[PDB]
Amino acid sequence: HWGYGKHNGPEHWHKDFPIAKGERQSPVDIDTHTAKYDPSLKPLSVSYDQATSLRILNNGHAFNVEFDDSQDKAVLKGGPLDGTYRLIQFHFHWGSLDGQGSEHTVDKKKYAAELHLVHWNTKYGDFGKAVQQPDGLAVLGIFLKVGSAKPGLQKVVDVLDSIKTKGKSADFTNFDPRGLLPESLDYWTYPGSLTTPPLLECVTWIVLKEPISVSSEQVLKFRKLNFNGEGEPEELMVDNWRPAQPLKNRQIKASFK
Ligand SMILES: COc1ccc(N(C(=O)CCl)[C@H](C(=O)NCCc2ccc(S(N)(=O)=O)cc2)c2cccs2)cc1Cl
Ligand SMILES: [Zn+2]
Repeated sequence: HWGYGKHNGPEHWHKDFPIAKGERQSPVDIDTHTAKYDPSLKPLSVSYDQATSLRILNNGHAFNVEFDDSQDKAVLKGGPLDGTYRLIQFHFHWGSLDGQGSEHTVDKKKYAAELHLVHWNTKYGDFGKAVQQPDGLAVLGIFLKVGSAKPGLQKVVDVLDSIKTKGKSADFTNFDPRGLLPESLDYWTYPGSLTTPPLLECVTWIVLKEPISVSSEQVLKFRKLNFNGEGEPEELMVDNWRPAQPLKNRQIKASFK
């Protein structure tokens, strides 16, 4: 099955998922001198005060922090979006070394990691229906650079020992995702895809300009996770990122001058 190795990594995915070579694939390079300020973009609304986290799961690719999405409790609205998008999960992509790990790049710069807060359009009723629509998902992407610790990340770091291997989960209640955001909500936006199989072209991407800082100790703990199951040979969960895909007939819009 698919992964990030030499034998099952991003250059192989097109054989099982031919949309890998499609017209609106993600991630992409954000060329800051080509992206155009769009004064018609509305302010982004991130409403996470009633977020109900549930669980954290090692899925063999990354780890997901899952939320209750049965009501409008943590939602993303405004910006380029029409309607209301419910938070279902967040996860990260990261590298083996601090000079790689992000999926999006900025003027070809790679960040140490990238956080994806995944939301689905409530007009489609559930997540499985939303991924079949061109406007089904909105993913908020936040870059991570290594520097000072991110206090709001530490509860995540401290449970990773308990979900080391594929298929392990742990209770993860009362986690506040607001602690993962930078100060500014300035962003770039473009139409794209899931960055993993099944690579469906269902995402409005919203990528924040301001990175968050995390500590060397925090990212080191990400890199101690395993892709393998318990009782299988250890393979460190590192370099779980897809590289930049062709932009094709797409415009990246900036929310800021
Ligand atoms: C609250 O209820 C839940 C929350 C999550 C789940 N899911 C899980 O896999 C369990 Cl963690 C999945 C899930 O989160 N799949 C992710 C597919 C995806 C790939 C890539 C990207 S990227 N890199 O941002 O482009 C985003 C999204 C699913 C959601 C619905 C059915 S299966 C399940 C429940 Cl019912
Ligand atoms: Zn992702």
